[PDB]
Amino acid sequence: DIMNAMLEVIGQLDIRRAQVLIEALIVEMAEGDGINLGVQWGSLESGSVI
Amino acid sequence: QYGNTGASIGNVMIGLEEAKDTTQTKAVNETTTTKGDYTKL
Repeated sequence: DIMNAMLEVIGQLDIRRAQVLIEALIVEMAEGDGINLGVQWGSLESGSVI
Repeated sequence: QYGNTGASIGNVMIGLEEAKDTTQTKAVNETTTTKGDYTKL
């Protein structure tokens, strides 16, 4: 009897395993900008600067 | 003179004097001329 029980357990734990295909998708979009403008001044004879 | 400001008049005037061209004379009649550094200014 115990044999016929454990064969019915083994029968149901022996099943095939499905297999998943995991496909990640990573999207990284960067963008940048900048505008740096300015006027400087100087006189080195008598040192005076902007 | 003030410390609030970016730079103080002392270091600026000292720097301007160090930047001037210095001359060193030895008479008897040698006279040499030399340009000063800007590193303090």
